[PDB]
Amino acid sequence: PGIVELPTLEDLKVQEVKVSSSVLKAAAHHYGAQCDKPNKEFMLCRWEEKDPRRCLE
Amino acid sequence: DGPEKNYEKTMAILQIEAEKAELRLKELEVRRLMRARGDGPWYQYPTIDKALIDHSPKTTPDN
Repeated sequence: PGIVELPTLEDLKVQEVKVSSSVLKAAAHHYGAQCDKPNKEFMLCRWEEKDPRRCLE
Repeated sequence: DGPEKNYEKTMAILQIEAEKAELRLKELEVRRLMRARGDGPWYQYPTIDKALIDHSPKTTPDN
């Protein structure tokens, strides 16, 4: 009953961080407060827009 | 007493019975009607109140 609209793989070819888990955890505290503004914007979108496809940008 | 008493009194008896008779016929029709459609005061079978809904943000965005 419709189309499950999915984004093309083009916009999914975004640079991904290549670091082991401990690297994230070690600098997690020094990462959260210093990159909060985009992090909050994305996760606000996740809870507000409620749809994964909306917060791709 | 005079026949007027019995005449008028029986007229009231007929008036009361007629209204009662037509009301019962209406009652069976309405009861049938609103049982089916359901858009009536009675026969409103219980549902779940919307108040018991947690609108607080969950731990997962997809909600």
